[PDB]
Amino acid sequence: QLPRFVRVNTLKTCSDDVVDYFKRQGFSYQGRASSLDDLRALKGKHFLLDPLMPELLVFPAQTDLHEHPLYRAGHLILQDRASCLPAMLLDPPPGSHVIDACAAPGNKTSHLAALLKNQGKIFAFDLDAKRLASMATLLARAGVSCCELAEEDFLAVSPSDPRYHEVHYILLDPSCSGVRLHALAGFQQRALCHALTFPSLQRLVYSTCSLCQEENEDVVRDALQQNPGAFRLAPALPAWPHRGLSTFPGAEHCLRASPETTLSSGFFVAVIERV
Ligand SMILES: C[S@@+](CC[C@H](N)C(=O)[O-])C[C@H]1O[C@@H](n2cnc3c(N)ncnc32)[C@H](O)[C@@H]1O
Repeated sequence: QLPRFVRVNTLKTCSDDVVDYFKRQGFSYQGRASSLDDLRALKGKHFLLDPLMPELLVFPAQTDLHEHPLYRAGHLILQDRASCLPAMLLDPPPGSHVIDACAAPGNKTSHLAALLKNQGKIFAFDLDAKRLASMATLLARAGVSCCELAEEDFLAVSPSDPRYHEVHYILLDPSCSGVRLHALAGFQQRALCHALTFPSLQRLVYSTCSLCQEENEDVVRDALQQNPGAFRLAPALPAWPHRGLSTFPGAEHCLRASPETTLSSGFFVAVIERV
């Protein structure tokens, strides 16, 4: 199956320290991968850094770290390779205000917090109590202190609420396919259009783990047609070769992902910026 991807949580440690710990357990550090073939070749107790994703270590498919001392300590966060894209691309600076619109169980929220260096605010929302409970555990384990978490419908969050007036960055990572399809795409469109109405918004990242154009390029296309000229697609990570389907002008600025092409979950990401 796929290699195991583990994000070094910079809130609590650094890559040098994690590497040294694993070395002392008899793992052999291979540096940074030159290519995906390097990751595909991973075996035994070799490990390396992802060829593109900062702070992302990669281990052979048959290694479990859920019980590792560094997992307990919140030094490692087990996060699919493509799941690391949205916060990295959003790139909010320390001190900024961010909304994580569909946040639980908090993997991307924890990544945002690391990028913020726990400075600023992440207003996170979700409706699922069980996933919210998992999120509380993850956030605390990872040492996140900048998140205000609410059990709320994102569509009920008012863009004119004074609490969100300095929000410049939004991460929108809504539920997606699995043939529940038209309803899912409906929520995705509603949520994206809603997010784009936030008064001070500068950059938004939209992501799914779907392969379906209806949930991906079509949603972005339709949202951009809401207020033509207000927002544009930004040209995301050129070194990532799997792009959005060429279904509208600029769509190739989005990213796609799959086990076979990118050693990750099926995934889609669009970087949307204010004009
Ligand atoms: C793909 S998961 C998000 C994963 C999360 N971003 C992470 O990185 O771990 C989608 C989430 O959307 C939540 N959700 C569904 N409808 C919502 C709504 N109306 N408002 C806020 N969250 C919602 C679901 O409960 C689910 O937790």
